[PDB]
Amino acid sequence: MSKQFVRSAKNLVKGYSSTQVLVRNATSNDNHQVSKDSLIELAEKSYDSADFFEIMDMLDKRLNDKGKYWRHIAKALTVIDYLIRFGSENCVLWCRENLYIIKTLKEFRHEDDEGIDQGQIVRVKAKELTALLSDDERLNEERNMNIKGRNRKG
Amino acid sequence: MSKQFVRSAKNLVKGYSSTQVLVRNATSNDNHQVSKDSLIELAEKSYDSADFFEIMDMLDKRLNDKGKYWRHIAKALTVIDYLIRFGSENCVLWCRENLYIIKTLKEFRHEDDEGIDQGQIVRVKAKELTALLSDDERLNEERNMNIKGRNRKG
Amino acid sequence: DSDLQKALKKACSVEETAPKRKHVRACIVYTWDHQSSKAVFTTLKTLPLANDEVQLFKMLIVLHKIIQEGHPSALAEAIRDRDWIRSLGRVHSGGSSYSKLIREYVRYLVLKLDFHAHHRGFNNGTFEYEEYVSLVSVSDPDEGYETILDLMSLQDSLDEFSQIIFASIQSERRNTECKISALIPLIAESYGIYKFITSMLRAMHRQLNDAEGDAALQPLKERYELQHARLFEFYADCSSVKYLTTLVTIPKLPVDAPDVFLINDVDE
Amino acid sequence: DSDLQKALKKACSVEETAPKRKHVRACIVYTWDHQSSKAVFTTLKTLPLANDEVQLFKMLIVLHKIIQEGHPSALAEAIRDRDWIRSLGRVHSGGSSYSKLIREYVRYLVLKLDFHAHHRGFNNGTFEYEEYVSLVSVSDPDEGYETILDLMSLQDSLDEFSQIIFASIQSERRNTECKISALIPLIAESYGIYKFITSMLRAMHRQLNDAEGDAALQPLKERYELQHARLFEFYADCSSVKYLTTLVTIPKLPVDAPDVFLINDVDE
Amino acid sequence: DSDLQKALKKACSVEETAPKRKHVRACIVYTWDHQSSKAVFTTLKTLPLANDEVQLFKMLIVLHKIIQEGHPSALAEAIRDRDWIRSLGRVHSGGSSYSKLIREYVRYLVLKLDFHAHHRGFNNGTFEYEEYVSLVSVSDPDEGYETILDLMSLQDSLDEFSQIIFASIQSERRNTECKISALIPLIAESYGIYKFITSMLRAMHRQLNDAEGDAALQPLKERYELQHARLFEFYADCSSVKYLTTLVTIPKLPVDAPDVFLINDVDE
Repeated sequence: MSKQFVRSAKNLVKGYSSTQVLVRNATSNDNHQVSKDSLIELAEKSYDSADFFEIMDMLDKRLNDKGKYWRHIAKALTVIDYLIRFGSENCVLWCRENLYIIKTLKEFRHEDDEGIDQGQIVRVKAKELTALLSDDERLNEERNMNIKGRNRKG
Repeated sequence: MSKQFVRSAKNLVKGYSSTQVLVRNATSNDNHQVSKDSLIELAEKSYDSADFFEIMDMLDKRLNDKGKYWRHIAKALTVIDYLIRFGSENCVLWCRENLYIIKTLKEFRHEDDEGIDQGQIVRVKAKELTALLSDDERLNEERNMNIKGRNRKG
Repeated sequence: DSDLQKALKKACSVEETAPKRKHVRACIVYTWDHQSSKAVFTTLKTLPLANDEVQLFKMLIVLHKIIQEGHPSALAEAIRDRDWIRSLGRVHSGGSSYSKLIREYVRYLVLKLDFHAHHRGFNNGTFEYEEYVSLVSVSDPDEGYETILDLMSLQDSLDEFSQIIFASIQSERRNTECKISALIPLIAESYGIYKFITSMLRAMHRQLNDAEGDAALQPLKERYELQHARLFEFYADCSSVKYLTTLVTIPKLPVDAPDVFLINDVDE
Repeated sequence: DSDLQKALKKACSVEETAPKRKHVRACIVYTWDHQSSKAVFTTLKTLPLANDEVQLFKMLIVLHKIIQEGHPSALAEAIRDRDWIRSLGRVHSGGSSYSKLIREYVRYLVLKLDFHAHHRGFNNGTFEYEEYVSLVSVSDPDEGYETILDLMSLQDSLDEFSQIIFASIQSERRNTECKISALIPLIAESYGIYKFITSMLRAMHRQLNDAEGDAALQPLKERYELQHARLFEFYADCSSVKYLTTLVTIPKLPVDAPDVFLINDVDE
Repeated sequence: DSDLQKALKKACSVEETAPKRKHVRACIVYTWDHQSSKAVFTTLKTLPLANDEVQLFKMLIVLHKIIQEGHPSALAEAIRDRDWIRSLGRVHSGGSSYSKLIREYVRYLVLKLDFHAHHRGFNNGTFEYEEYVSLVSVSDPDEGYETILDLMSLQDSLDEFSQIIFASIQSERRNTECKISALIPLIAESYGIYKFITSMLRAMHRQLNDAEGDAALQPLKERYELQHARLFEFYADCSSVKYLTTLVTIPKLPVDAPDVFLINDVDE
């Protein structure tokens, strides 16, 4: 509530891009989960090179950050998954080449300070991400559903 | 860590029974989950009337307590479930009669103060509890496995 | 009687979210009890009379639970009084989603009250393999034709329910706590009706020689068989529609169908 | 179930004086209820097993009330178990008044449990002029002979009850709160039994032509008629004995007698 | 009478460990004495009536000794009273090991009391080679069939005893001084029953010509022969189970078997 206004102020001073702000916003300090509507806006605006390359790079870095920042890891995987389904053609083409790199994100163990396995939530969400990318045919089917579905409405 | 020693001190002053202490211990203030080994000791010592009637009564009351006490609700369901499988014959016979009362613990909605649905974890765990009790034949099969299994070892 | 009525007032109140399930028990226990069985239903007459469709919306979700679990005497309670919820005909509300849904939803429950007029005996909760407690698979041939035809009128109303809403459900026309609360009992009943009919057929084909009325069976099965395709599309679309993926919200229908048609026609 | 059991514990406790009548209701309401009807009677088995005759004395005054008011299903509860209160045979207590009274009082109630073994149907509470709810004046001739003979064994036990005490009651041998508490239900039943039998005769002579079994009536009336003189002396002496002059402690017996004998012999 | 009763009170007290064997003598001597033979058994009625299963557990180990040694008149004492230890039906205790064991153990001893109802004469202590003092090997053919069939019901109860406990005994479910105390008389009797039956067969085959009832022998032997395999496994498992390796706790069964079957069928 209060920490959100401070976080946003720091972003404006540094002058981050529109994508980096939304990513940082998703990785919020509060306990409340990220909204699904926010994932749609990111998916639609994930075509450009200047935006897409930054999105993939930031979310990958969000997985580590530090020991305390555990919320920043779980929120990153949620955004990445949706960018594959309703994202764009450029998203899939890049992920296909970088599939060899993304594949190794399953055994992510971590311990902050006290002694609570925060990577349990991370491991589960990441497991689903690797399962979808492992099947090439499944990815192709998802593309057709999102492309035709978008054309059906407009 | 520190709140645990204080909690235990209050129990000794009032003079609660051995069952009530272990139940309160399961419903700890800390974020760490309850151990599975502790559930075994409760299951073995859930035969006596003086103990069993208190165990069922306390855990049922633990489901409400107050708005803030959300951890006390999730831990209660974990203990109840194990008392059906490896508990005793008296546990099942009583639960059979009180099945009509226990059945209505599925739609448990709750909101503490800020605005976080703490009953989401409660609803999931309670769903499994009702599913097991709904099948009478399944309960009978579980009894044979625990009785014979105990006899196999000793 | 007085203390029990207080539980209804606290539970069935205007609090947006669904009521406490534990509180509902104490209210819905007092029905097998042959002490009075009146004070509970007295408060459920003056409140539906009101014009507002907010408290009334949550009022009709408790009755849907008690009718699928309680004694059939509870169903018999609201039969001696011919009027039930007919006063809600011709009404006007804020959003278009409200009135469009209420006008048909109110009549769906009327059919459930009319269900007791013909079949009387309890249907939605008599196991799948039982003869003594069940009064459907081993009923009189006259009653057997009536109890199935009554279930058809209720089952077909589900298609009529989605007709006025179109497509299937539409989350946009169902995005409040009160609306999503009344969706679960409708689905649980829908799968229940589908279950208890096809379960009868499993016992019907087994008990053919020990019966007297082969002519009054094929028309009942044939009409019910065509409803499968209508019901399959109902949930197939619902699965696509964004909603809570609970077992009670989207059960799996296709289980008994190819090994039912062939075995029934042999008797004829 | 659990909350209801707590009411029994508080009411039926060692507090010398009689328990609160309001508290008794909540305990004795749960009997028509077809939810379980077991938890109430479970606690009434391990407590009579005890040797002490102080808590047990007050325990047997509640059962005497529930048996004269509640559903006949309550009587059927303690039949499947053959053992009831036989363990109290051969006991020893402080004062001579205690054991001398207990040894016979314990068997008087056993007969009341044995009453359901033969007649089964509820007798002590079926009005004086009614056919539908009553199952005595319009029973089968075989059942009619049995239901009266059973009442005779219970009625004659009243004379046997005062035999071991001698004279009648004796306030000296009945000067405690627990003892005087159990006297009222015994008397209320005694007058009840006397009432429900002679009330049957009022309907019996009216319905003679519409019946089939004249032979099995005169022996029942004749045996019951001789008991009047025994019962008259019972209360005549009790009136002389210093005790609370309540309507439920000393009812008036002589009301139906000269206009009963003459009208019955005409049929024969 | 009074002084003898005091010995019972001191010996049979709550002291965890087993009582003094010397003290038991003075109590169990007063039985052949034809002075009264009542005061001893009077105190063994009000104490089993209690609900606690701690003093009662040690109470039932003395009776097991007196029944295997004393005069058969001692067995006849608790026959005129039909009730013995039936009040222990439906009970609840601390650990699961207690109630699970008591419920069956209490009925095992009831059978021993029922043993006198049919056979009457003393069985467990009439030597192996004797005719005058023994009333089994030289009984009437009608009595001979009855006395063996009665022993079968007692012998089969040993298998039933271990059934509710499962496996055999389990030290984990028998790890107290009171529990291990009652194990020795059960085993001593078990081997005794096995001995006195097979000992009869040793005299039975010898006395075939001087008898009248060959038909009522083969069914008795055949049924008893099959019990050997059940009894062998009983002690074979017990040997594996960690327990005190005393001669009275684990006797050796296989001694008479191959030279018994063949010699008996020749007569038939």
